[PDB]
Amino acid sequence: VQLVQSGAEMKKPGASVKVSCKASGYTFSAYYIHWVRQAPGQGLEWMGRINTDSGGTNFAQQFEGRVTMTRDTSISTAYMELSSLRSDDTAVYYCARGYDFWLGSYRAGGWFDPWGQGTLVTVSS
Amino acid sequence: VQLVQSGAEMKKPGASVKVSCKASGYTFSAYYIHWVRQAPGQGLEWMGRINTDSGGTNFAQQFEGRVTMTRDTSISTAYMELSSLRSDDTAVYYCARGYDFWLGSYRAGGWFDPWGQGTLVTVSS
Amino acid sequence: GFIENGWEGMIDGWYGFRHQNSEGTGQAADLKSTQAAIDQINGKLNRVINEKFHQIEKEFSEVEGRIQDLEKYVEDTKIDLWSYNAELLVALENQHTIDLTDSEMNKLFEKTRRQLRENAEDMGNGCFKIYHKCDNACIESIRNGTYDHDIYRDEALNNRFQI
Amino acid sequence: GFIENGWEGMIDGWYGFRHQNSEGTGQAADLKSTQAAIDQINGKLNRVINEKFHQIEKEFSEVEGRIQDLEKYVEDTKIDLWSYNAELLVALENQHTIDLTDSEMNKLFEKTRRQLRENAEDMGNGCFKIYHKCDNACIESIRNGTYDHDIYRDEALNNRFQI
Amino acid sequence: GFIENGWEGMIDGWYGFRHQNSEGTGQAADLKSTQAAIDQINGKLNRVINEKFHQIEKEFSEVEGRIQDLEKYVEDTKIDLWSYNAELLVALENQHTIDLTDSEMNKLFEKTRRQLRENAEDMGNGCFKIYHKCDNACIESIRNGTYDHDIYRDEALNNRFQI
Amino acid sequence: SLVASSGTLEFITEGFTWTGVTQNGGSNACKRGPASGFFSRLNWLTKSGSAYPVLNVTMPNNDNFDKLYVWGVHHPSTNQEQTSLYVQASGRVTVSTRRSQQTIIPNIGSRPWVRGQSGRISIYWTIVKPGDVLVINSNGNLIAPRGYF
Amino acid sequence: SQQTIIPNIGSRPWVRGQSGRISIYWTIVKPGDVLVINSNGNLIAPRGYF
Repeated sequence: VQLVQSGAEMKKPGASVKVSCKASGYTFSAYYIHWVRQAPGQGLEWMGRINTDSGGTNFAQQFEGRVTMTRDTSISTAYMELSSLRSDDTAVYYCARGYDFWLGSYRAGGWFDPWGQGTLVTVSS
Repeated sequence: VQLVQSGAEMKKPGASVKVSCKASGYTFSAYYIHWVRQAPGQGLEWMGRINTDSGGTNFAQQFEGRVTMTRDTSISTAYMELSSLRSDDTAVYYCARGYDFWLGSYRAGGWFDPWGQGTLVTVSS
Repeated sequence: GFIENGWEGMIDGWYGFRHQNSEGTGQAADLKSTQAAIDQINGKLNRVINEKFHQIEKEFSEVEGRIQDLEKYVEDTKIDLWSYNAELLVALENQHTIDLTDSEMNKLFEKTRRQLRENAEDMGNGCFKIYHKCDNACIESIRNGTYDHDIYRDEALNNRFQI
Repeated sequence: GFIENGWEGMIDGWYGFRHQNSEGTGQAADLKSTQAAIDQINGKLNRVINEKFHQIEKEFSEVEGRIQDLEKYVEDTKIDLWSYNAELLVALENQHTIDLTDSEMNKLFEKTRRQLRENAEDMGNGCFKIYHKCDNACIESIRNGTYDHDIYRDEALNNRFQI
Repeated sequence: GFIENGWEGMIDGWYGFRHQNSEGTGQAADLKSTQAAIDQINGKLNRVINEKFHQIEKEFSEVEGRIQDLEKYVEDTKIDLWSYNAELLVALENQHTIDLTDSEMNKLFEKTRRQLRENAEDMGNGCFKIYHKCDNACIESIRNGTYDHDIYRDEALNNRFQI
Repeated sequence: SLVASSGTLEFITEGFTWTGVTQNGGSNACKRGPASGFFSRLNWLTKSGSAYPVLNVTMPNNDNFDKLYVWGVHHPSTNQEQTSLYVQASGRVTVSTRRSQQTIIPNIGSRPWVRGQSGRISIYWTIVKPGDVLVINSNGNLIAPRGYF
Repeated sequence: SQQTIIPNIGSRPWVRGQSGRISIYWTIVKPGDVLVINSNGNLIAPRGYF
């Protein structure tokens, strides 16, 4: 069970970035994929999650209108598209599989495992 | 599962009539056999039932002393014998299998199925 | 096993329910268990149901000796081995059929018992005693799998324990 | 299962009861299940216990060649196949016998549990805790199947729940 | 079948537990049942996993007739019988493996149920509801077989029946 | 195997006519008491005088069961013995039915000394079905059958 | 391979007017092989091959 991502991107401000996350070792369409962002020197910041079966997505109420998440079940890869880039958007972007803790008929918490290697996106002129 | 009866009999008053009911398609000795009378232009009238295993019989307190019911498990046929025929005894005689509704350790209700085709018995001089 | 006999009034299924309440008695069949039974039976039947063109002579018109005896011996060996195989196969598969059917019945009983929770108590003959008013919709809910035990729990507990 | 060890003090049956009450302890056997298990075992034995008169030669004194190796091959193949069949048959039969005996024991336990109803509560080791005064006639009634639970229910529930 | 889905997150055993309480959720595996299943499966594997030196010729370059046809027939019979034997053996062993694994899961469920006694009630999804405060030491006690039910019985009965 | 599955050593003698030959031949290797005997169910034909005529005998199947004729061909040790018992230099035995035939040409040579004799007798069998017929034609070297099993 | 048959003279049973017999033999010639038939007498020759 592992998650492999793309490489670094030196995008310019006012552009768009797409980061890929390929799943190997498990059924891609059976678990959620979460995107976490870590600014250089600061802590992790949850961006959103995507359902790999029905295509549903749930963002945070800070990235609405700037992040669109898509999936590709044929090649088992989930994409994150981030628009209206800014200088503060430079960070390491992580893709993580979310495991829900199902206690029979109800779910209670969970964790993120595995995590991808992270892609460093830099925004500069 | 069917019950086939005898033919029409034009017996004279002050005599006896024997009506047969042959059972084909089910175990004859496992279900009660009931005899129902329908006069022309009137409703159905229960006459009695015969236990096909122990030979036990149970009539109504209106045919006592006039109806005898016998069984023949070898040929699977139930016989109803009615004596002292009178003018009011002209009717259509049916044989119906009684299905008791068993809810485990006790019985509660049931129905009559299947029925015979009926024999028209006429008493006239 | 605890069920005594079968019901000959049931012709629309293999397993089912019978009930009595204030509004009367009734019968209904469970499709999920009957369908599972027939699915297993057919899946087993399809595995039970060779192409040989030129073979040795199996019946002879003369008395020859060594070779003819060898051919007869080979044929008898093959026939006896395949007859044993057929007998063992049918015996084992009939056994497994009988146990799978009884297991389906037991599964249905256990699922109904688990649904009823503390609202009913088993009577030992394959029947439950519901300790509350259970009308036709109540029995329907028990049968289709949408029975809520918390809306009858207080009355069932009052009837069950305190007299 | 939950029943750990067999009782070597039982020489009058296969499955039985042990009890303790105010008047002491006791042992008894249940013949209905012992006879059922015995009947199944004898029936499975009767299916296990051919008349061939003239066959091929199986031991030779000269070295000849093609024919002799053919007959040796036929006989060796037959012996190997029948050895495999015997091994498989005895293994399957022994597994089934063990399973059926355990099933009979569990059946006796479940029948007793359904008999006791809310009057007794399972302790996990094959033993029941009857929550009322159960004299020797009481134990007898539980054993032969004539235990009326509605006449001990009040005291059993009083002792079971309220301390 | 009353347990719907498996757990891909428990990789330290075959059968285990999952719990929720005031101090959070957790997961632990059962060594005794996993070990029992593995030992049975390996014992079955070892029984499945002949020394022939000189046999008849099986490939022919000339057309001869009676003897060559007898040799071909004998070999074809042997291969067909052994192929059928292999298929039957693998089907039987796979069926037994699946049945025994399900039985082990049911055994663990029944053992936990008999541990809990009147202090818990099954929810029907293959997994329990406990009617008293049960910390991680409590779950540990249930898991390792040292769960004392009498010290929680009073509050469990109060919570179960009296609302 | 054939005789073992038959289950009966039942012999019925038939009236075979052998003209021009001496019958009931024997050898010192088969002493039946103090004399020189032979097999009971086989007949050793030998030249009579100084001529061994070509034998042509027939015996049909007027019964309703199979017969088994056991006959033989004598292989002499030397050519001198062959001419001293059989006139001809090279014998021949053919025994045929309406669907099968067996023709044996005898072999002359010194086999190992057994029981006083360096020659051999080769034993052959013929089976006659109902409605068939056995014809025995021999220019020499014939151990005739006395009947059938 | 070779097959050499010596004819043998004798009075066989009368069938269809004939007291003699014909013995039928067969030879299979593989690709690249040659068939040679040498007969001093008593030969029922083949007219071809099957």
